[PDB]
Amino acid sequence: MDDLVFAGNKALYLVLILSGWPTIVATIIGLLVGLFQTVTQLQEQTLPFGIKLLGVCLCLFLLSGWYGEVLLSYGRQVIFLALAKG
Amino acid sequence: MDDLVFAGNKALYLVLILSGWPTIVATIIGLLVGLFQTVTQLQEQTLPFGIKLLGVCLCLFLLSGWYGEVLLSYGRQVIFLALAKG
Amino acid sequence: DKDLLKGLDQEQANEVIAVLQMHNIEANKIDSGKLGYSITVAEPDFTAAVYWIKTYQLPPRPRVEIAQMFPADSLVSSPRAEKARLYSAIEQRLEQSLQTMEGVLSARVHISYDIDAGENGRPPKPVHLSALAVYERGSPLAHQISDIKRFLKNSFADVDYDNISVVLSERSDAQLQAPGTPV
Amino acid sequence: DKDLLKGLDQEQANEVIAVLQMHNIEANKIDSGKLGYSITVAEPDFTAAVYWIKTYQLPPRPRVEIAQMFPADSLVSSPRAEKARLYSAIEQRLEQSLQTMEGVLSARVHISYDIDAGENGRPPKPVHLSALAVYERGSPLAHQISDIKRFLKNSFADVDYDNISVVLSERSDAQLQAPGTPV
Amino acid sequence: DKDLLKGLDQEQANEVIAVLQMHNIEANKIDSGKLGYSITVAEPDFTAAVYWIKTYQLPPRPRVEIAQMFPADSLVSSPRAEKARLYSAIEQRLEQSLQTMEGVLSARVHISYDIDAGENGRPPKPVHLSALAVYERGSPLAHQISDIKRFLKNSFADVDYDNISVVLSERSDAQLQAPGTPV
Amino acid sequence: DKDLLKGLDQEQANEVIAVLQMHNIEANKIDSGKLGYSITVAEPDFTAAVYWIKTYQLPPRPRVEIAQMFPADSLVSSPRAEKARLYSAIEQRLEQSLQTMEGVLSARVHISYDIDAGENGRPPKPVHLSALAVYERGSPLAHQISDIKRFLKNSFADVDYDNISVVLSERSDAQLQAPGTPV
Ligand SMILES: CCCCCCCCCCCC[N+](C)(C)[O-]
Ligand SMILES: CCCCCCCCCCCC[N+](C)(C)[O-]
Ligand SMILES: CCCCCCCCCCCC[N+](C)(C)[O-]
Ligand SMILES: CCCCCCCCCCCC[N+](C)(C)[O-]
Ligand SMILES: CCCCCCCCCCCC[N+](C)(C)[O-]
Repeated sequence: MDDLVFAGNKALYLVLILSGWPTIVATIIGLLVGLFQTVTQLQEQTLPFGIKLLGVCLCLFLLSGWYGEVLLSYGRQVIFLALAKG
Repeated sequence: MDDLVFAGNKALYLVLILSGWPTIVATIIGLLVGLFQTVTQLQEQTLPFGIKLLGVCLCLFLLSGWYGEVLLSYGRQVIFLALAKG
Repeated sequence: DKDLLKGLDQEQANEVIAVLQMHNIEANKIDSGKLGYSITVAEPDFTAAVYWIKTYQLPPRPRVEIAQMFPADSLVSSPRAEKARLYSAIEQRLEQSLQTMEGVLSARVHISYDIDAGENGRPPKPVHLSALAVYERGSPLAHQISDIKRFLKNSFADVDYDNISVVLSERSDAQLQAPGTPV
Repeated sequence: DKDLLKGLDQEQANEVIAVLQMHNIEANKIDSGKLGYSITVAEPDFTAAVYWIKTYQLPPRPRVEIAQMFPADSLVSSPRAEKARLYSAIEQRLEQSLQTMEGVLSARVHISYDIDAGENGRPPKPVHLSALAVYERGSPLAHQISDIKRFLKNSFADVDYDNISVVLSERSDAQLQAPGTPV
Repeated sequence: DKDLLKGLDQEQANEVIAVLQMHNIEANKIDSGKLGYSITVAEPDFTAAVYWIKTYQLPPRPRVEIAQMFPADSLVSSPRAEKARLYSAIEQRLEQSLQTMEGVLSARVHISYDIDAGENGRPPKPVHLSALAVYERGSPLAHQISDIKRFLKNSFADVDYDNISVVLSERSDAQLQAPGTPV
Repeated sequence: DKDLLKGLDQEQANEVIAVLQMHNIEANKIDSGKLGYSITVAEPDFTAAVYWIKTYQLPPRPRVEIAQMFPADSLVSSPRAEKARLYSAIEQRLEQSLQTMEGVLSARVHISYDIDAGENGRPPKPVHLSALAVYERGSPLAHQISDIKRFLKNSFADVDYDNISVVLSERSDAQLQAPGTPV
């Protein structure tokens, strides 16, 4: 059922790319702040969380318009397929 | 009777088979990343999540087909066992 | 001397030798150990030997049994695989029993594998059996088919005389005299 | 001498030599060990050897069996793959049994693979069989088809004499005399 | 001497040689080992050689088999892929059986691949078969089509004589005499 | 001498030589190894050779086959890609089969790719076929269209003689005499 196959595969691909960007940013920031604590040999729990929050908020301010474009496109498309037979 | 026991056993057997591969790869990725973080001392904790999300989604793409063939064959079998008595 | 074959097994070599001797071709078997056996013949007989190796498709392939396809080294095996191993073991045990009957030299047995559609919800189907056997010379084959059928009928839970096929044959002439050496 | 072929195996070499000898072409087989066998002929016969090699499409491809398409070392086996290996092993075991009958030299057997549908939803369909075989000279082929049909019918759960095709042929004339050497 | 082709394999080389010799062109084969075979001709014959190489589109391509597109040595295989490899093995095994009939030199077989629809939720179409074969000179082709049709019909669960196409041809004249050397 | 082309493949160079020779232009092929082949002509023939290179758009582009668009080794495939690889293989196999018919020199086949729509929930359309072929001189083309139609009809589940187009042509005059060298 090429229609069910398409809609089902695209749902998962969209989950993977919508979620990837915030987690990539968070991971890279995490690594750099973890390193800096080693070369400084200076340690605390809170600095990485503090920076990660800002990094993710900026990520959302920037990309969020595109999240809307992608979701609207998919939303229309699935309805048209569901009611396509008539 | 034995049909009941057989069908109930098979249900657990199928759960085991289908769920087994994702949980294996999520284990192996967890061990490798945990070791790597001791081999080079880095105290990140989202990196496992970031990698294992991609790992699990990839094998869901790969096995998407066999999943549907197994469940169809099972459903037909149990509908026969339920209704075809004479 | 010309080389026909190399690296043969012992049971391949003795079969090749037997088939060449039957046609009056003197052959020689040589052992190289880890390299196996080699077969050699004289030049005047080389042409004939080649043509017979072609005609009989020698050396023989190893003997096939269904249990080889379901090695039982699995993690787990389906009902389909278990039922196959079972039937393949019963076939071998019956061939070995028949070889003990009076004057039988060899036999082959086949059973209908109901496994083809085991475990699709449908009930099983009645069994069928086929046998081949070789007898010593001067045996009343007609009177001996009855015994075999009788013996096979009660080895399985539901078998009809109509469903048992039996084919018998006599041994060929004995090869006792040695072949002549080329002049 | 001119090189026709190199790196052959033992079966390929013997099949080539057989077909060349039949047409009066004297050929030579040489062994290079790890490099395999080589075939050489004289110049006056080179042209003919080339033409016959082309016409018979030598050296032969290796023999094909369905089980080769479904290695058991796979991560997963479906029912379709299991039933494929089952039938691929029954066909081979029947061919090996027919070679034992009186006066047969070789045979081939084919079975209808119903596995190309899952045997699901739709009920299964009856089996069909085909056989080919080769006989010693002076065999009453017409009278021998019956035995084969009888033997095959009971080897499966549901087979009708109407659904069994059998084709027989006699062995060709023997090639016993050696070819003449070019002047 | 002028170089026509380099780095050919053994089968390509012997094909090219056969085609040129048929047209009275003397050619030579040279072996460079890991660099393959080379083909050379005299200048007076260069022009003709080039024209025939173009006309036949030599050297020949490797032979195509459907299973090459769906390799079995892959991590996962969709039902379509498995259902394809099965048919692509049955085709080859029928070709190899036809080659064993009396007087046949070579054959090709084709089957209708119903896999090009899944036919899920649908009734499966019937099978269609096509076959081509080459016979030895002096063969009664008309009387030999019947045997082939009979043999093929029972190879599959549902086939009608009307759905089987068979085309036969005879071997061309033999090329036995060597070509003349340029003066 | 003037350079026309450099870095050619073997099978491009041979085509270029063939086309220049046909119009009475003597050309030379030189091998530079890793740099490929080079082609040279005399100055008096330079103008003509450039005109023909333009007119025929030499050197030729390689053959295009649909499977090149849908590699077997991508991580994932939609059904459309698999189905396209399948037909892209059946085309090539039929071409290779037709080239074995009596007196055919080369051929081309095309199949209607229905794959460009699903035909889901819908009746899948019937297949259409086209073929081109080149024959040796003196062939009764009218009588030979029937054979090809008959053969292709049964290659697929549903084909009508009305849906098969066949176009045939004879070979051109043979180029046997060498071109003349400029005075
Ligand atoms: C995003 C997670 C949930 C996605 C659920 C998608 C369901 C697809 C159902 C069909 C799967 C089998 N298939 C692809 C052969 O149709
Ligand atoms: C920590 C907040 C998590 C919110 C998850 C959803 C993020 C995407 C949608 C909100 C986008 C808001 N924005 C950037 C338009 O202002
Ligand atoms: C504090 C987290 C709030 C998350 C939800 C915010 C509202 C949804 C985003 C609305 C704007 C969407 N956008 C950017 C495409 O216009
Ligand atoms: C967080 C994801 C949980 C997914 C659980 C369901 C797994 C099966 C998904 C349907 C089959 C695979 N596919 C790619 C078509 O989606
Ligand atoms: C959560 C179990 C795994 C996901 C698959 C669930 C079955 C979805 C329906 C399968 C339909 C198969 N199909 C497309 C061939 O019909």
